[PDB]
Amino acid sequence: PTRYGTSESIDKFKIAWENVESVLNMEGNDFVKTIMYAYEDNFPKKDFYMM
Amino acid sequence: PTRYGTSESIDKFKIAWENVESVLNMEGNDFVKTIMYAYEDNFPKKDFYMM
Amino acid sequence: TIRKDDFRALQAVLRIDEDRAADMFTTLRIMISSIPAVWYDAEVVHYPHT
Amino acid sequence: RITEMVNDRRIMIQKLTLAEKPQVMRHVTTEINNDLFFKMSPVAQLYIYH
Amino acid sequence: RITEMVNDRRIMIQKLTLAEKPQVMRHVTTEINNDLFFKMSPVAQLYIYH
Amino acid sequence: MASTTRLVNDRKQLEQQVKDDARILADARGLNITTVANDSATGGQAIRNVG
Amino acid sequence: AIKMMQAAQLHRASIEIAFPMNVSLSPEIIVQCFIVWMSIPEQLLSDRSNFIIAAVIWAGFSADDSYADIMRRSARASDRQNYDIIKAALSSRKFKLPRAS
Amino acid sequence: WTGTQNDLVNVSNHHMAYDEYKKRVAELQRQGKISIDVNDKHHIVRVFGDDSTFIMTYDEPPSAEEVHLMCATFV
Repeated sequence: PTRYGTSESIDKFKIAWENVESVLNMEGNDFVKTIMYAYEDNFPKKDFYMM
Repeated sequence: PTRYGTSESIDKFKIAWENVESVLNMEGNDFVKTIMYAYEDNFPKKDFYMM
Repeated sequence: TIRKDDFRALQAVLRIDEDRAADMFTTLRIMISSIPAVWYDAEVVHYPHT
Repeated sequence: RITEMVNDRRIMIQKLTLAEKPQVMRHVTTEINNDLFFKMSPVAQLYIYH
Repeated sequence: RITEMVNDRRIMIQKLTLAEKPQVMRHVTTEINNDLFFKMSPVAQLYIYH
Repeated sequence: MASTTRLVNDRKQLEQQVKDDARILADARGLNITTVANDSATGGQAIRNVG
Repeated sequence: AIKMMQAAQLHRASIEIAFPMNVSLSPEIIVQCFIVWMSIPEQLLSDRSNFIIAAVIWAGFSADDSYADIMRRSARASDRQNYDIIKAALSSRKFKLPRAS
Repeated sequence: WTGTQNDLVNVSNHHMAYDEYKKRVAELQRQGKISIDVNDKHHIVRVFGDDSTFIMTYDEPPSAEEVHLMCATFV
């Protein structure tokens, strides 16, 4: 958490998640991933990154 | 007497009511059948069956 | 103003039939036994859901 | 402040999400309370009639 | 291995052959614990609703 | 009062047993969760401070 | 249906009722409150909603108190306590309502 | 009884059409189109034999293209 800002870290985490999902597992729905994506505006950035 | 008397799931009542419904449609019992199907909401099927 | 007799009709029309009750209970029985129970303590978030 | 304003419990105000609590808005210089309304008594009758 | 399980149903399998025993075949089995998703999370209400 | 007076309960037990063994053997095929989005907005009239 | 199913599980996500705006004691409000009172279980509702429903019900039966005089009981007692008082008043020797539970 | 029958039938299917038009409007509202806060309060249906009319009132008047969207949805 001491390499980027509070938002660049979120973007990097999203990219890493997408890459890992497309690397190992076949394409699906990823219920938890969509749940996190949809309600990301209901949380402040710091606690969203912590979660 | 035994084996599902006064304490059984409401699911089982559909099985019991079938015979009474069949008898109530035997070309000559029409007087009671209309009274039943007209005033159901005041005298529901359960108490009639118990009586 | 409403007449005292207008309530018993209202209660009569709100009754629940036996087959309706059986259909009500089937779904709940198949739902209680599968949903995880560790989330029942969760505090509400996104209030428009309630 | 708005909740303290509207003492009636029938009115209920939209709950605030966690991310929306620290947001910043602009308020008026001085609020309009009964104090200002009390000072229009010499001409209030015309307003009421109209 | 298949015959050993006696969980809920009676599994019956005919004897294969005296010579078809050593035939090889691939069958994968995931080994990852699934108890780390059912922790207490600040977002469980969304899980329940959806 | 003989064995003929135990037919309805016999049918009830048989129905329950058939419902059970029709589901013990049925295959378990899980579906893919979809249609998850943030579509629960709340309307109403604003406050519109006067001054 | 989804909201009611959720409210029966979480122990803290009880339904909150939004009442119509700037209209008080309209004829449809009374009958809708009655339907809610004798058709919706009490444990699935918030204390505030139960109190408002009970107040609307009790306004028309009290000899003296009016709707505003009842809503003014918000102080001097809590929401749940006011709801309990009103419900006990509706199960006396003079009045009897179901209040589905 | 021709007029009575015509007005009974005309006022019947109107309710069933309004019932599902409400669902379609609610669908559009959750997505971004008609927008929230555009909700009718009183709707009155008047029938004179075959001919009929439908009047819906609003607290905040929807803009011009909202009217087109909701009329198309109803029709």
